[PDB]
Amino acid sequence: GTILLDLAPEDKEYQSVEEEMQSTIREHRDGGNAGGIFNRYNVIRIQKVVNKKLRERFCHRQKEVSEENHNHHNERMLFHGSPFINAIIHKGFDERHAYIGGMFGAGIYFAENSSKSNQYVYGIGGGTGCPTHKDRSCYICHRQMLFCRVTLGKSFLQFSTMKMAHAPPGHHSVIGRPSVNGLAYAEYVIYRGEQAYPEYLITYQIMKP
Ligand SMILES: C[C@]1(c2nc3cccc(C(N)=O)c3[nH]2)CCCN1
Ligand SMILES: [Zn+2]
Repeated sequence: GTILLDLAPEDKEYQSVEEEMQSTIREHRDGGNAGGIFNRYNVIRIQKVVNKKLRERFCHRQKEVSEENHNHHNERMLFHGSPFINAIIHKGFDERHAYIGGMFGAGIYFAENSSKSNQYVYGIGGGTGCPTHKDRSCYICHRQMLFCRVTLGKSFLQFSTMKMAHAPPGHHSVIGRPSVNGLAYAEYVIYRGEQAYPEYLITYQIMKP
């Protein structure tokens, strides 16, 4: 199954992932209630997720989407936060765990901003926070998030709630675009687990300002 390769802090690949993560911290409307109060992370390690079977499923789907999208799979690197990160790195993303109540329905959701994904690391609205101290703004406990290859293909642009079970006809993803009366930041949604690969596993802490 899955093998985790350690990236060295001196390598360009580690430094690239960390800078995407650190540079995309945004101020959130909840004033940090969900993800905590911070302006920076302390990155503990960065591992590359290797899984032959998961990679094969992802690459086959990229070929199918490409055939339906003028020979482009339209891949983006995006963040994902979830309390089920262990299941994802071993079994892959799974749309069967997605439920229809989400803003864009039963999809798998990603963000270009790491601080958005940091809000979901411990669950719904940050849940009860870290397992040891029950603190959503814990500065001690190691959190984990993924920085994923996401196959978007033909994206359907959406501004308001649209509870879908699958991608809209003739499309492969939904992009929830920001709007004055809606989202502050874009969110990217897929409806098939094989349209995302959990490429990097980031272990980190949020830092006290
Ligand atoms: C609220 C919801 C969610 N919306 C997101 C928007 C951007 C990123 C993420 C993430 N997990 O990194 C999101 N997760 C709907 C599905 C379960 N959690
Ligand atoms: Zn803690």
